[PDB]
Amino acid sequence: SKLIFVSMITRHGDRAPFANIENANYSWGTELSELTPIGMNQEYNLGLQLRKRYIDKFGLLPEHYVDQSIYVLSSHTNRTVVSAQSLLMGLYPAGTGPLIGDGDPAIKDRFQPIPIMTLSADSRLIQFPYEQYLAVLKKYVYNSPEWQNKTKEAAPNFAKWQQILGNRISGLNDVITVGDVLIVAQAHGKPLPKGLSQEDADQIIALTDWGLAQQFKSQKVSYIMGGKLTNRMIEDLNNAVNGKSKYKMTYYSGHALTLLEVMGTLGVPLDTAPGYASNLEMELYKDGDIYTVKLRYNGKYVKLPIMDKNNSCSLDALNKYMQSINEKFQKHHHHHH
Amino acid sequence: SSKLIFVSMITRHGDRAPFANIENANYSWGTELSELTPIGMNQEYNLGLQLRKRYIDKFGLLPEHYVDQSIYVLSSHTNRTVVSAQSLLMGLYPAGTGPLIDPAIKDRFQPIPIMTLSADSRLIQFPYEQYLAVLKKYVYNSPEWQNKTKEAAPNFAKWQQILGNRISGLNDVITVGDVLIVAQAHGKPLPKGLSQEDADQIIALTDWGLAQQFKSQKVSYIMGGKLTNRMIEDLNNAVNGKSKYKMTYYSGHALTLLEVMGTLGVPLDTAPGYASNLEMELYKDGDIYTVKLRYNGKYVKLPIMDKNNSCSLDALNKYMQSINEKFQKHHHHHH
Ligand SMILES: Nc1ncnc2c1ncn2[C@@H]1O[C@H](CO)[C@@H](OP(=O)(O)O)[C@H]1O
Ligand SMILES: Nc1ncnc2c1ncn2[C@@H]1O[C@H](CO)[C@@H](OP(=O)(O)O)[C@H]1O
Repeated sequence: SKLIFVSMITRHGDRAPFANIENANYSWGTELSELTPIGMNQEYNLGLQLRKRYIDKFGLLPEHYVDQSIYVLSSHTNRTVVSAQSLLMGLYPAGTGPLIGDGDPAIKDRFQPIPIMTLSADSRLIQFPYEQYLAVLKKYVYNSPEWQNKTKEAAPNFAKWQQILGNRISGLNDVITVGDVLIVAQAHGKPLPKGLSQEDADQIIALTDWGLAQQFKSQKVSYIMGGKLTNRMIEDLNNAVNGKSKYKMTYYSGHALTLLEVMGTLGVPLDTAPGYASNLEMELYKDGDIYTVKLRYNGKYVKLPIMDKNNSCSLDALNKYMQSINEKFQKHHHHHH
Repeated sequence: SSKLIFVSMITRHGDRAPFANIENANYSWGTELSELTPIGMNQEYNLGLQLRKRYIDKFGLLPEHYVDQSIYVLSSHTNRTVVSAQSLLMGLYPAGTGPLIDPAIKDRFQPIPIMTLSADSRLIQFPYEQYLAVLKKYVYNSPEWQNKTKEAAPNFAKWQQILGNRISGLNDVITVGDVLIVAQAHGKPLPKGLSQEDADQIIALTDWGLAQQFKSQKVSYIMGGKLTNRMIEDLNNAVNGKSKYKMTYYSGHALTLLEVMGTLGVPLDTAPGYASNLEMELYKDGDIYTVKLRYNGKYVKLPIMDKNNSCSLDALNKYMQSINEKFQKHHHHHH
C-alpha cells in the first residue's frame, strides 16, 4: 500500500489574546489576536516535521513544489493565513524554490511561494463566526447537565476571581474568556496578576480546557459546526480516487474549534482543547483497487469505531460512516403559515 | 513640509503561462496554464524591492521591519495573484527583516497576511464570462471596434489556417495574441508558417483591443467603479481615523489597472504588462491633504490636478462623486 493523498487541518500558532485582564498590564509585542513570532516558529517547525513525514518518509510529495499539487484554504483571519504561510515555509523551505536563467533564484534564498486562498469572514466552513458560535453554545451547551454541574462546582470561586481580575466572572463562559488570557500569559512567561495564586490560575486554565473540550463531546454540537468541513474532507479523499482532483493534499488552516468539531463529528471527541499548531490528517492509501484510510491527530493514529486493530478502514466504510452521521443529524423540515 | 501618510496600490500579477493553446503549436511552458512562472515571481519580487526603496527608504512611510496590521492586502481568487502578492511582499519586507524569538523562521522570512476575495467577486476582476458579456454589449459593436475589425478582417482566414484556432473577430485575435505574448516572453519559436510580421500584427491588435475596451468610461465604471470608490475610501479612512493601515494593496490583473485608470478618465493607451502597478499617494501638510496618482513609475495628471500632478483629497472626492452621479442607473419598477 502507498500513501496517495492527505487532507489536513491545523490550528494556528501562538497568538496574542483577544481580551485583556482588566487588573493586569500585560504587553504582548503584537496586536490582539495576531500570530506572534513564537507562533510563526511553531508552524514553521510543524512544516519541517510534515516534510520529513510526507516527503522524506512516504514520498507522497516531491522535494520541490509542484504547482497545483496542494490546495490550501484558510479562514479569513491574519493568524490562520500567516500560520499556513509559516507552515509552508517549513514544508517547502528556502533552497527548494524555483530558478530562472542559469540556476539563478526566482526569489532570493530560493523561497517557494505556495498559494493560500481564504474563505470570507462570514463563512462557517472552517470556523463559525464568534457570535454564531456562542449562540450555538447558549442553546445546546450552557444548560446541559454537565455544564450546569461543573458550573455549580466552580461557582464558589467566581466572586473572588472577579475581584482579583476585574473582568466579569458569572459563569464558565467568563472563566473561559479570562482563561485564554492566562494561557497566553503563561506561554509568554508573564507574571501572574496580583492576588491570583498559581493554584487559582491553574484552576481557571483547567476549567478553560475542560470547557472547550466539553462543548464538542456532543456529536450534535460538533455536527452543527463541523459537519460541512468533515463532509468536505471526506469528499477530498473521494476526489483523489475518482479522478476529479489531482491534488496530493488539501490543507485547511483553522482553529481550535476546527479540530474539535471534526473530531467530534466523527465520534472521537478530544478530551483536551487543542494547543497551538495541533493538527489532524486523513491519510488515503492505495493497494491495487483497495483504498484505505487512517486518521492522525497530533502525531498519533486515532481509531474510529469502524476501524480495525490497525487503526484503518476502507474508504467505502468511511463513506458509509459519514452517510449515517449525515442521516442521524438531518433536519426535519416544516412548512409555515 | 508635506509628508506621505498613506498609499493605496494595485498590481497586475507577474509573467504567467497562457490560458489557451495554439492548436498548431507544441509549446511546453514548465508550469500549468494560467499559473505564475518563476520569472513572474522574480518580476514581482523585484517590484517589491523597488517599492521598499521608494516607500521605506525614500519616503519613510513604512518601517524597515514589518508592523502587524500596517498593510492590508487583498487579492483576487487566483493562484497567480496570491503568489504575485506573496512574491512582491518578499521584496518589500525581505529575508533578514522578519521576526526574532534566533529567527522565527529560517533566513528571517517575514509573513504578511493576504486575504482573497471569492471567485465570484467582481471587485478586483469580473469573472471572465461576465467580462466578455460586458464587451459583447458595450464594446464589440462600437464604431471603433467595427472599424478596426474591418481593417484586420482580411487576415483572419490566413491566421486561422496557420494557427488552427478559430479566428473570426478581434476577440479571437486577442485570444491567440495572449499565447503569442507568452511565447515571446519565453523565447519560444514562432508557430510554423506565422511570420514575425504576422505575430507582431496579432500582438499589436491584442494590445490595441485591451486598451480600447476601457477608453469607454462607462465600460470602465461598470467593472471598476467599485474598486475605484473603495481605494478613494481607503484614502479617506487614513484621514478620518477609521483605519490605521499605512497601505492598502489590491493584487489584481490587467483589467484591474485598465478599469481604475479608465474610471478616473485617464484610460491607458496600451495594455498593462506584467507587474504593472498603480499607486494613489496621500500627503499631509498640517490640515491640508493632497493626492497624487502614479502609474508604472510616472505621475498621472487627472483633469482636476494642477501643474504638479496634485489635487486635494476634497477635490478627488468631488471628482469621484461626479463620476458616480454620471453613471448612476435609472431604476424602474415592473409588472
Ligand atoms: N473575543 C473573541 N473574538 C473573536 N473570536 C474569539 C474570541 N474569543 C475566542 N474566539 C474564538 O473561539 C475559539 C475558542 O477559544 C478560538 O479559537 P482559536 O484561538 O482561533 O484557535 C477563536 O477562534
Ligand atoms: N481563457 C481565460 N480564462 C479565464 N480568464 C481569462 C482568460 N483569458 C483572459 N482572461 C482574463 O482576461 C484578462 C485580459 O486578457 C486577463 O488578465 P490577467 O492576465 O489575469 O492580468 C485575465 O484575467
